[PDB]
Amino acid sequence: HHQKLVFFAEDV
Amino acid sequence: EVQLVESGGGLVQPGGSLRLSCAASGFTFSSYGMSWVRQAPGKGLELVASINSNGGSTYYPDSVKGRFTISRDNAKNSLYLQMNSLRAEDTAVYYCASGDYWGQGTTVTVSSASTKGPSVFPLAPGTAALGCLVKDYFPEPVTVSWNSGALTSGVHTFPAVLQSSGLYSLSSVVTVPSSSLGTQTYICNVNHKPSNTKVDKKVEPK
Amino acid sequence: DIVMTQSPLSLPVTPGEPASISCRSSQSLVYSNGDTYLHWYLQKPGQSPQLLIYKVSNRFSGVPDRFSGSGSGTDFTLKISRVEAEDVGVYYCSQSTHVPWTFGQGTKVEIKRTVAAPSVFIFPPSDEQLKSGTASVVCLLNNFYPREAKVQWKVDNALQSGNSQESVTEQDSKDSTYSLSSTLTLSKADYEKHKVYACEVTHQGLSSPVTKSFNRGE
Repeated sequence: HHQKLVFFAEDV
Repeated sequence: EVQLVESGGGLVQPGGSLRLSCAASGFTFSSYGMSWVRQAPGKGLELVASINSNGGSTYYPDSVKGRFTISRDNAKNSLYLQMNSLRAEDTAVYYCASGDYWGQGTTVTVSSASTKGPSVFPLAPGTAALGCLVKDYFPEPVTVSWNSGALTSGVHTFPAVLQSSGLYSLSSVVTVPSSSLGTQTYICNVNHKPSNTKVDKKVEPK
Repeated sequence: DIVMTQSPLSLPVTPGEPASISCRSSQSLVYSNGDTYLHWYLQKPGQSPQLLIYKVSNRFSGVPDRFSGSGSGTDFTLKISRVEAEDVGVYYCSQSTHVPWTFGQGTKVEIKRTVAAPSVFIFPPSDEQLKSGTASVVCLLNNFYPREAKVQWKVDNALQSGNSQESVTEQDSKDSTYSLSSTLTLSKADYEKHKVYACEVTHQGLSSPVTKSFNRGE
C-alpha cells in the first residue's frame, strides 16, 4: 500500500 | 498510500487547448520521475511525456512534440500536461504515472460536436432476439437497462461506435424465450445524462 | 527507442493450465548499477494498469505466488503457474532503463473454451427510423467462440463495403463467449431502391457460412 520504488533508472 | 489523481479532462474543440492536472501524495514526489501515458479504446499504452526529478529534462514523442508541454510543481506535488492545438487522435484516456503506480485516468475527447440526446429505435424480434438501437447521441456515455433492471440475464449492450457524423451509436440486445413474445413486455430503459434524456422504448414484434 | 516486443499477443488459457509470455528488448536493459529495469504490468478489464513484477523477478504488493518472472539481458519471461479467472486482462512488459520509457504491445489473456458457433439474427430498420430519413440494418452474432468472425453485407446480391461498422462485447464471465453486432447504414432513398438485405457470417463453428436475410416490406 505504501511501498515506493526507484522505478526509472534516471533516479540513480 | 501512494496516490495519483488526475483532472482537467473532458470535451475540447479541435485546435483548442486543454490542461491536465495530477495530484500526487503518499511519497516524496520531488525525488522521482513522472510521466503522462495515454490509451485509445482497445489500444496499447502510449507515452505522451516524461520529466525527471527536478524537471529538468523532458521527453516528447513526435506524436505530441511541439503541441504538448509537461511540467512539474514540487511544492504542490502536482504533475501538469499542457495540451495545445488538439486534434482528433489526441482522443484517449490519459494516465498520470510514476512507473510503479498509475492513476485512474481522465478522458479527453477532441470533437466539435454538440450535446445531443439519442433517438431510440426498436430492434423487433427456441429463443428469440430483440433489442434497441440507441443512435445519434453525444457525448459518451449512455446507460441501457431492460424492464427497469428486472431483465439482466442474456443482455448484451455493445460498446459505442463513433459514426462519420461525429455522433455515437450503440445497440443493446437480449435473447429471451420465444414463447414469451406475447405474455411478456420488453422495454429498454435508455438514459443519456449529458442531455438529461430518459427513454423507455417498447420493443414489440411486427 | 528501446523496442519491446511480446509473444504471443493473444493468449487463450484453459482454466487450470499455466501460461507463459515472452518479452524481448532491442537492447540490453542492464543499467550502470548492475540492476535490470524490466517490469510487468497487468491491466484488468475496465481498470488502470497495475505493476505486477518489477526488475525481472520481484513481485509487487498483493501479487500472488502463481505469478513469477525471470530472464536476463534482452530476453524475459512472465509465468503464471496456474491461470485463475481473476488473471484475465492485458499484460505489458516494460523497460525503464532507457529514455523514453517503453511498453510492449500487450498480451490479452482470455479464458479458452470449446468452439461455439454464433447464433445469427438480422434486424430491418424500424418504421420510425425510416420516417426520419435514415435506414439502419443490424446483424447480431450471439455467444460464439473464438472471437474471430467475418460479416459480409449483401444488398440485392451485391457485396457491400465501406458502409458498415462492427462492435464486439468483452468475453462473458459465465459462458466465456463473445457477441458481435454489424450495423449497415444507408440513406432512406438508397434503402428503398433495393429489396433483398442479407447478412452473411463466417465462423470456425460454422461448417459453411450462414446467411440471415429479409425482404423490404415483410
